[PDB]
Amino acid sequence: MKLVMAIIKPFKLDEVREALTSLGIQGLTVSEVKGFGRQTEIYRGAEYSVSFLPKVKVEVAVSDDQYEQVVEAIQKAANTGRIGDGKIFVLDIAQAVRIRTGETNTEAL
Amino acid sequence: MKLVMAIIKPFKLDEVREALTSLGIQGLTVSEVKGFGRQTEIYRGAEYSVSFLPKVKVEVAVSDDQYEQVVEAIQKAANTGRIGDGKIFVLDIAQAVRIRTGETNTEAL
Amino acid sequence: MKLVMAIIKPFKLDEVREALTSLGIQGLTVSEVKGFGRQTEIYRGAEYSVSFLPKVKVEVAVSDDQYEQVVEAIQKAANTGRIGDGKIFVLDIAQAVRIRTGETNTEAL
Ligand SMILES: Nc1ncnc2c1ncn2[C@@H]1O[C@H](COP(=O)(O)OP(=O)(O)O)[C@@H](O)[C@H]1O
Ligand SMILES: Nc1ncnc2c1ncn2[C@@H]1O[C@H](COP(=O)(O)OP(=O)(O)O)[C@@H](O)[C@H]1O
Ligand SMILES: Nc1ncnc2c1ncn2[C@@H]1O[C@H](COP(=O)(O)OP(=O)(O)O)[C@@H](O)[C@H]1O
Repeated sequence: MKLVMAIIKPFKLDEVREALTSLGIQGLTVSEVKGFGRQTEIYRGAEYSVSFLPKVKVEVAVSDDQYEQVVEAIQKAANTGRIGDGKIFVLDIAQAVRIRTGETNTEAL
Repeated sequence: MKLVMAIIKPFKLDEVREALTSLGIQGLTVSEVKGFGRQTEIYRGAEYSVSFLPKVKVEVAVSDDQYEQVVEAIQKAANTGRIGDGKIFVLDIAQAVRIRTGETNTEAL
Repeated sequence: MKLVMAIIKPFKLDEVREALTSLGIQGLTVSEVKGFGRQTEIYRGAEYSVSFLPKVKVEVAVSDDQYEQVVEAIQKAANTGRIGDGKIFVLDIAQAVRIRTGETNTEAL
């Protein structure tokens, strides 16, 4: 099992969701985040960040047989070719549980 | 060390916290998230998500000796038996640091 | 590759960003979170959390050659020596992709 974590432009969320649904992946968790990457105001000694780049973090747990296709689908849907498109990170999941049923691992996803 | 990540119904957060406290686990980090799983409006070409399912993400770093009990306690407390109860994912933590002291690994948790 | 996840006091975010920039790390993702660690109101049977400790979660993907220095820089910048300074967790990243280009792994970071 893998956790696919994507940081994308907020306006690409619906396209990414659609691409994942077409793969049979409809369960995902979305977080609002602030990005720093490629305005500040100096107040009482230090530089203070006064503007931020909004991004969306998409997290989806998927099987080892699914993860490569999921990464590909997110990359293709979230791409603009312009700066700030974001990143996809894949991490290993050791164990999973479906809270409603107690089902575990692949059967929980 | 393990990172236990649970996505739960917001109204179950206090019950989950209480269950973890009873185990001697009081340190945890909570994020507000949006869930997609088991309303849209069509505007200028595409389907736009106009409603979301609020969920809470609970993240707690725990020792290898603790994680199984923690997963069990969260599952039991967050369960309703109804759709949308959520998921628990366990991931491996390679290293941990307590910022205040520089303590590492188990002694940081 | 490693994902360095730090939970810090919100007023330390700019100092942490500056320390990371000095290392040549400018890409990071920040989340607003609620902390529980070291007020409640009883309503209709149960204890309800009515106050929360705001924290910031900093997530930065870095190379195996960089991660130790990154952990050190965050710890030093975020430290006050007072309760609540927070935690740093390091997790393994299996794969990474830059959405704009399709670049992978170290070249994506
Ligand atoms: N190494 C990293 N770790 C964590 N988040 C990152 C990293 N690099 C980029 N990000 C996230 O991706 C966003 C885009 O990064 P940026 O360098 O601006 O564009 P690009 O990915 O096209 O080079 C950032 O705003 C940040 O949220
Ligand atoms: N594979 C997954 N990856 C990430 N988050 C998920 C996944 N499946 C479910 N979730 C999260 O759990 C919530 C509940 O999922 P859902 O399928 O609606 O109910 P159930 O878990 O009872 O089948 C979703 O709203 C989403 O936040
Ligand atoms: N085991 C843990 N897992 C996840 N988050 C934690 C853990 N311990 C602490 N935290 C986060 O770090 C914050 C500070 O923890 P606390 O125990 O209050 O102070 P200190 O880290 O100085 O002992 C908490 O509010 C919470 O957000």
